[PDB]
Amino acid sequence: VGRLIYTAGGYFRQSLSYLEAYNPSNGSWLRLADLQVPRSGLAGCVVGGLLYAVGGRNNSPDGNTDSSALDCYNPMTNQWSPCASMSVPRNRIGVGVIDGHIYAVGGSHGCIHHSSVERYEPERDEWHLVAPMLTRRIGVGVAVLNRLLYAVGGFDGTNRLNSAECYYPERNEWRMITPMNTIRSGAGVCVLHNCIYAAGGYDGQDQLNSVERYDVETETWTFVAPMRHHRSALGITVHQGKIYVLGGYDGHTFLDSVECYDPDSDTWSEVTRMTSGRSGVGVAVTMEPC
Amino acid sequence: LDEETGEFLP
Repeated sequence: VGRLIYTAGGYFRQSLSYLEAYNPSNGSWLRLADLQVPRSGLAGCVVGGLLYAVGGRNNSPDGNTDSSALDCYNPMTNQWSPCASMSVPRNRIGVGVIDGHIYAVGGSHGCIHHSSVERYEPERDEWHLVAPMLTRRIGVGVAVLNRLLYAVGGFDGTNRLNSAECYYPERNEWRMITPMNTIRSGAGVCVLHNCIYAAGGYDGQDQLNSVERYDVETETWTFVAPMRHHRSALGITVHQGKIYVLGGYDGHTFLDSVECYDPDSDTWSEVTRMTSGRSGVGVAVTMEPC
Repeated sequence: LDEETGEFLP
């Protein structure tokens, strides 16, 4: 089917503009068109086969600029095109897609910690604010399951969170769900099968390698096999029934390792390494560029 | 250092 794991931006010494794509079929990496502005703490997502880079921050030697930008990469043309900007800058944002619409969740702007949420309409090229979360969350994990939007963990400006909430679009309303077993900010959050996975993160004391998953039916969080590396501010995505985690920060170095979770065997294995270690990347999956 | 991301703040 020819889909790649795209990684956009990230941080190592400074915010980066790399766009690189990994092919699990042959293990190859491709460096593609750079982002127009270097961004870390951004989020990636895909709508209509187009890759989107949302929010983040340019942590440069001379500046610390939070981003409200929404930029669209087209694999057919290998070019970035700007889109309408969000209502507010959002560093360490969370992003989910429901029915072709992009939801931007939380994130930080200076010392402000957002509870606000806004929804992007690609063909109309418009952002609109929706109901804010019950909790302010930066470094929040966000995923979509059964057309419901989940915001998991993060940092409210005072405490790191094990809490999580769910957004029900037809009622424009947020509801708390079962809290995680572990306090997690900067975790990788994705959906695999009928479960929301929360991998890694920071509990206030150490970077985590534990992973727990939420069964939306039973409303319980259960630990699965831990990752090989402790990591927070990691990239995460799902590809053909497996979780891929990319990079992050383990408290010592910026990782380049890419681990892969197989739910059938409940095991993690390293499948490749990124061209360089980095944290705070935006990751998504779409067609290969040609 | 931002212990969650590894980023230098100043």
